Amino acid sequence: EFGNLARIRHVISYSLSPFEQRAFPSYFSKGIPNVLRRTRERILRVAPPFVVVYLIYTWGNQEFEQSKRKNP
Amino acid sequence: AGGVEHQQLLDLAQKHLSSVSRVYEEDAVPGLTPCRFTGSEIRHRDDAL
Repeated sequence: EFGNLARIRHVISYSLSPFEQRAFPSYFSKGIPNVLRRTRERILRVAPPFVVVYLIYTWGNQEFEQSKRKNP
Repeated sequence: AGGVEHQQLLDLAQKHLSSVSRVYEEDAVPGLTPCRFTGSEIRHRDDAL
């Protein structure tokens, strides 16, 4: 509930009207580097398990296909 | 305003303030430009008050 959540002192905040400012201010020119930075920060934690299970999926499919084949 | 007469005030005003400048220094008139009103907020949070 608003008004009794925290004790804040010596903090000033400045804003604008939504009619006084652009909706998309420097969208691509500041969005492509920031998305690239977040990607650079998170690929080494996210991607390699998915790459490993991609190789597990492909290996399992080819091993199933080879076990289908009649051994001479 | 009050117990004054306009002619005596004019005679005193002439005899004293007739030497106020009217002439410019750099001859560049300081314009009084329009100001842009901006809808915004400012919030200084001080809970000790």
